Amino acid sequence: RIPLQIVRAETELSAEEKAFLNAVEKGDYATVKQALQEAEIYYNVNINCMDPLGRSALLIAIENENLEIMELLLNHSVYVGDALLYAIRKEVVGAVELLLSYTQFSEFTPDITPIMLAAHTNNYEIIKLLVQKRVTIPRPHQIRCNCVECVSSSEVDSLRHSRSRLNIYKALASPSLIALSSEDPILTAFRLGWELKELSKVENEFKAEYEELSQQCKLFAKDLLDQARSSRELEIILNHRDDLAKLKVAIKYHQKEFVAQPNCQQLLATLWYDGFPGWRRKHWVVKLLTCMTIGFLFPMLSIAYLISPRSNLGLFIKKPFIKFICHTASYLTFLFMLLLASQDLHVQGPPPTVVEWMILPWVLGFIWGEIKEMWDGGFTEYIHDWWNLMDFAMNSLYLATISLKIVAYVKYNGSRPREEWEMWHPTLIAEALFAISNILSSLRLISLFTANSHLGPLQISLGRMLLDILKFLFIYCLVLLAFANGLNQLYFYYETRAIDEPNNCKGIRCEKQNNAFSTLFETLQSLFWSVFGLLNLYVTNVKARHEFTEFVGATMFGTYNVISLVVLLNMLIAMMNNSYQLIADHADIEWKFARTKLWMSYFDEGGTLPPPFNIISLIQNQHYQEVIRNLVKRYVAAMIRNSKTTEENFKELKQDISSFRYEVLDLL
Amino acid sequence: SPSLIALSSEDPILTAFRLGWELKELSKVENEFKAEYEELSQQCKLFAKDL
Amino acid sequence: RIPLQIVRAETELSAEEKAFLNAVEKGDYATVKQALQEAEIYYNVNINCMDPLGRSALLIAIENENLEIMELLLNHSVYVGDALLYAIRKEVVGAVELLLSYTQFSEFTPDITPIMLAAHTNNYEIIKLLVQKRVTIPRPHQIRCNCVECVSSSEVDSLRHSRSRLNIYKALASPSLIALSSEDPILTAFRLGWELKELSKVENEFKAEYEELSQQCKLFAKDLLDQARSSRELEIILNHRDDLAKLKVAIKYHQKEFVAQPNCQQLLATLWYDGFPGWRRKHWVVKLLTCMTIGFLFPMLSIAYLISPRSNLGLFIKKPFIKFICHTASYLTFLFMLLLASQDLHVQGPPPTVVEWMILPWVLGFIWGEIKEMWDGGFTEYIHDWWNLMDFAMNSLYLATISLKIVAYVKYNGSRPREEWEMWHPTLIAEALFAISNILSSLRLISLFTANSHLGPLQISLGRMLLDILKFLFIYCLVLLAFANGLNQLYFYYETRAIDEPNNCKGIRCEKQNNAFSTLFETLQSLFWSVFGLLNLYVTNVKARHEFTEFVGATMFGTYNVISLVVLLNMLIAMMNNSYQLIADHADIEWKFARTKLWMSYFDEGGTLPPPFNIISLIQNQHYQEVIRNLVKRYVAAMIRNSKTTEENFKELKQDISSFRYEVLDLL
Ligand SMILES: CC(C)CCC[C@@H](C)[C@H]1CC[C@H]2[C@@H]3CC=C4C[C@@H](OC(=O)CCC(=O)O)CC[C@]4(C)[C@H]3CC[C@]12C
Ligand SMILES: CC(C)CCC[C@@H](C)[C@H]1CC[C@H]2[C@@H]3CC=C4C[C@@H](OC(=O)CCC(=O)O)CC[C@]4(C)[C@H]3CC[C@]12C
Ligand SMILES: Cn1c(=O)n(CCCO)c(=O)c2c1nc(Oc1cccc(Cl)c1)n2Cc1ccc(Cl)cc1
Ligand SMILES: Cn1c(=O)n(CCCO)c(=O)c2c1nc(Oc1cccc(Cl)c1)n2Cc1ccc(Cl)cc1
Ligand SMILES: [Ca+2]
Ligand SMILES: [Ca+2]
Ligand SMILES: [Zn+2]
Ligand SMILES: [Zn+2]
Repeated sequence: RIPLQIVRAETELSAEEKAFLNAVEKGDYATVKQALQEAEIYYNVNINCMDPLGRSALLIAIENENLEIMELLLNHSVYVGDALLYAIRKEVVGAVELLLSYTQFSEFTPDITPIMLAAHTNNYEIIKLLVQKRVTIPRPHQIRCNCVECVSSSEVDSLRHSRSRLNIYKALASPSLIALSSEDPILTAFRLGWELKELSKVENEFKAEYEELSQQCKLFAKDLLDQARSSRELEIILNHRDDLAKLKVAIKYHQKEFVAQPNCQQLLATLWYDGFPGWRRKHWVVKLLTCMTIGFLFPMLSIAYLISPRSNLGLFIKKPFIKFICHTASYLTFLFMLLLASQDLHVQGPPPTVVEWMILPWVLGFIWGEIKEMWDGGFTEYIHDWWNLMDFAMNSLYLATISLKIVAYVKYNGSRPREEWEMWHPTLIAEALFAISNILSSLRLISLFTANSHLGPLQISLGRMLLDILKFLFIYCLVLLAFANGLNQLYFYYETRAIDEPNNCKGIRCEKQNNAFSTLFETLQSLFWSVFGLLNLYVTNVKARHEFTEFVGATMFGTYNVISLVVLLNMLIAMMNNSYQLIADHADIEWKFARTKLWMSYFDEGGTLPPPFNIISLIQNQHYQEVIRNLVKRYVAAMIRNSKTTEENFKELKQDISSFRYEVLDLL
Repeated sequence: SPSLIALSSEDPILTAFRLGWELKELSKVENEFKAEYEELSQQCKLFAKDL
Repeated sequence: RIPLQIVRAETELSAEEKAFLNAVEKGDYATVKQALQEAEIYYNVNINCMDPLGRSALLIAIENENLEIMELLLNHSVYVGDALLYAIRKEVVGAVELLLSYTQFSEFTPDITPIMLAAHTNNYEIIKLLVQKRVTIPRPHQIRCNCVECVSSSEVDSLRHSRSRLNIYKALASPSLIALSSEDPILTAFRLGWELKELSKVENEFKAEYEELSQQCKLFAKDLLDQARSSRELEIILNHRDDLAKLKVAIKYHQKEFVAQPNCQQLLATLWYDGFPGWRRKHWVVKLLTCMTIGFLFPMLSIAYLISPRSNLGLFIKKPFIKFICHTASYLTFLFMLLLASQDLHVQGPPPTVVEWMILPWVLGFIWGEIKEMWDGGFTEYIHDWWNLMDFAMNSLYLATISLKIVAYVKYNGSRPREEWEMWHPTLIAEALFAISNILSSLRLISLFTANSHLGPLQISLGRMLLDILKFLFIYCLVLLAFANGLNQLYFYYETRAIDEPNNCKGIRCEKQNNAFSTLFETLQSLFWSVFGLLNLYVTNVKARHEFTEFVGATMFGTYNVISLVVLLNMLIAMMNNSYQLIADHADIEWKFARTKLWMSYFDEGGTLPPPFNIISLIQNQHYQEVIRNLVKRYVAAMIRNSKTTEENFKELKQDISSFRYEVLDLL
């Protein structure tokens, strides 16, 4: 048997103290009033007594939404400490106003204040009631603040400090508290969400709560935008300056839902097709023919802009869709010339051919455009693209190609056959660099999948799965290096000279593979190519009759195969499946954000000419304020409607019925 | 509206068919509001199936 | 503009007919009574008038659970047609009893009867009330009935006949209607679920409804078993004869949930470990050592059973777990001898060796056991196993091996080297058949994964994914045959003799592959081996300088590769993923059903000795009835509790409040 008793005992209620609490719970006004009047004379009942759940009479009255009994208790001067917090959490309008007009256990932490709790509940009525007075919320310090107060509070009590900061940010991120008491709710939501995301990054713990607060602020901004009812209002909102200034601010703060708003996208599309008014309703063949015709005429449009920008053709290229088509056509012609560039080879450092002479201005235009973007946009914007890295690599490789071509031209004159050229001859290195540059240039077309409806979200999904690929890369590389070390340690004794080989060819790229694991570099390459099955098995064989050594090397190779293919590759497939399922829900919003960035990149005057042709306030604030007031009214009404459209509800219904019953019985 | 088609419509089935077809075409044409037109068309199709 | 009007018009209510209906809806008893009394004198209000929704006054009263107004309307002799059906569907006790004691539009089909609708609602109170009278439900005919009435009804109105049959089976499959008015609820549920599954198979349409009705019956049987509270009751239930007779009947009807009942499994486990009382609580090492010791002593136990079955060792093998261990050990020794059988080869038809002489009695025992199982169990039970197919194949291959060995022994005496033997020499065919038999025998161990907790559900999952594999097999084979036909048609002109080959070797199994597509059989094999990458590319090359033909053949081969690998194999992976996710929820129940079948296979006296040693009522009904009565009471109480633990509820609350309000106002 296990005896069961009360380990942590408390003070039990008296027989009367229990009858009085039961009367309060049942809502019988007459008996509660009689008990209150009798307590003043006889002092037999403690009006502040708790219950087995810790609730006093006032807390019971508040929880039952019994305003009459509550007010009766207040008129008898019962203990009221922290009752306002319970009234605010209960989200009952009557309790606050009643209570507003006037160390025990508490369900609320000491740092909770009435306005902070009201902001936590996100109840517009109670928040407005509290803001009607003079209430304040403490300002949180910097995310990486190092003042004496912050470090002192962190060292004295880290839990209390973290809880207080989280409560403050929960209060500030309240959509209702931003709807009121905020000059610019949209900008406030943007910057508050950004700061909450930064806190989520910094705070390893409480990361989920800061993430959800930031997401809540983002959704509040998106809903405020949703309340717009006319194009005039939407233009006023997006063009406000603290064109499309506020849209640019939203893009800066990574407000993807706000940018992907259907009305925002519709306005951006009307700006995107400046020239064509009816591009929305056209057939596939008509659109394709128009795109082909505009692309084939890109040199004409560029020349017209160069000569006279003010004409039917001079300013026709400044239109965003037309400019995009011209740049894409220019890049396509550049790639076509790159393909044609491989259609006498014994000359050491030959002069550039006609195709190379045509290619050169495109490379110069690419470099000039990159440096112009760096000079104009800035440094942080240039490095935030993450596509400028490939552009920088292409430009550097092209510059190295040109330098090596010049070196080979001015250092060699004779025509020696390539068979006897040096391994590190300048022409060979230049050609290798040019080939790598061609690969990168042709691969640069991936960034244009954003402009397409069918290819955009797919590109987003593949880009976000590249992160899982990168994560798997580390473990694969560790395994690869481990087995490379083992195989090299085992096999480096039997290294053979190239002369001994049947065709004077040494390594794994010969017709008969040999010396697969003789050196660490060759071992790494061999383990790489065994992933694709191009490494033959006999490479695990040695000329000496060391069958144990051969078997051990073969077993190492087989274990590497088993891991890298059976275990690691299937785990990679599983990770990709999970990540793609996770990111399939938000593909459209991310794609629309990326496409908005692409479209806005073509809104600027600078960079109008594609290569190689590039080398040749009070009233506005008042309008914004009135639009914001209308949006806030509409948002508040809509959210109240949505919330209107628990066991405590049934408890309140029972309380109302019982109070009515007791009143009727007393009257009769 | 399924109720507004149940009333004030000579042939509710044909009305639902053609209205759903037109809503699908609008969903194609209207790049934005695509989900709403898709759900309206699906609602008309379900109304025909329930009839 | 689109004019909107009422296409299908109706008869509008009068001003009074609307006020009277509104009074009925609000529950005002006094005004309804006054209107009813005034209608008898003035005949100004039609008491049977409908509303815009088609409901009459009685239907409104029933829908609001207003028994007083309902009874008032009944006392005034209002139209009552089909009101009982609405009362039953509403699941209100008062309406039925009231109505029970006493071609317009209807929400119920003409074939619906009060008892049928009550059974559809599965409401025990109303079903019991209706069964208290003399009510009947029509008997559905055979699933494949061909009588004149069935075909006449099907031809006259297929929709009506199908609807009537489905309604009847919905009525009969009611758990409450089976709890009452059924001699044996468990057997009734088993056979009714089986018949519903058969109907689901036969009825291509309405398949989902019959499937869910069958599943509902299965769950009802499982819940009835769940209500058992002691081992005596469970034994009485499982041992009832219309041992473990009812358990066998459940297994016959594929009642997987009933068999996988935790109490059923616990009883089956206590039977399974007859010898060991405390096998449940033992360490892994102890269990493994005990299993090894029992397995290594299987010949001793078999001999002891053969000599004296009545001894500490004679009857120790009749225990189910011990018998299973002995049979498994016997099969393992047989496989060990098969492995040893490959440790002078020029003799044509040699006498069997010592290992073959030891193998022979095991084969004879296998054949004798198979034919004994066929003779005892029957034919349908033998073919329902689906594992007896592999056993039959093994036995046939072994018999063919023995026949060919005898033929080669009695037809050849000389010792000729194998190099110059005939292609179809009897010894070679016998050896090939024996090797195939060895493969099948070793693969037969898959069926023992059922006995294991970790390997059982995995085997179930793999077996159920074999169905998706089989489905994909048809499309793969169609593609394979198509491309084989194309490649053979293209390449059969350049067929070359084996002499012309460098090593006199023709086909794809040579060191230098040749004639890959010369014949249809070889083309099929080549397309098979290209799936695994073992077909080299140069097989698409011909000696003649027909570069167009070579390119076309290479393109056909490449398209076959693309389909079969990129498209078909990934689609197979996707199908397997979906099927495995689908069947992962029910893996445990299916595994427990399979393991119960395996355990019960070792409960019988027959087949006790493994190879090769096999070749050397009223009171029971009363107890079952009382147990079933207790189970039905408990099940009814539990299901009512579960159901107790809609907008119509709020409508009823409003109706009650309004009726109380009107009564109080009238009284005051
Ligand atoms: C696919 C293989 C054969 C290589 C093809 C090389 C190029 C000819 C292809 C590859 C990617 C294609 C581009 C992919 C993305 C688009 C988006 C597309 O924009 C639209 O979808 C119309 C709606 C809009 O963008 O406003 C314009 C065509 C373009 C630039 C394509 C032009 C032709 C490209 C450059
Ligand atoms: C795995 C490779 C090395 C081939 C092994 C051949 C056999 C030695 C293995 C393969 C499958 C094994 C069997 C798989 C299933 C079981 C279930 C197992 O039963 C239990 O799990 C204990 C609980 C119970 O069954 O009552 C008894 C061992 C046995 C027969 C195993 C015995 C050893 C087997 C036959
Ligand atoms: C990692 N690996 C490997 O490198 N080689 C190459 C060796 C050089 O030829 C294997 O051949 C191999 C293998 N794994 C295997 O199958 C298992 C699966 C589970 C456990 C164990 Cl121990 C083995 N094999 C097959 C094999 C089974 C039994 C025997 Cl006796 C000998 C070979
Ligand atoms: C089905 N198939 C195939 O059988 N062979 C073997 C031919 C015999 O050597 C291919 O080489 C092949 C291929 N598919 C491909 O890539 C696409 C992808 C989409 C559309 C098209 Cl048209 C081609 N290639 C590569 C290739 C691309 C362009 C050119 Cl010009 C020539 C070869
Ligand atoms: Ca750039
Ligand atoms: Ca069998
Ligand atoms: Zn600070
Ligand atoms: Zn019939």
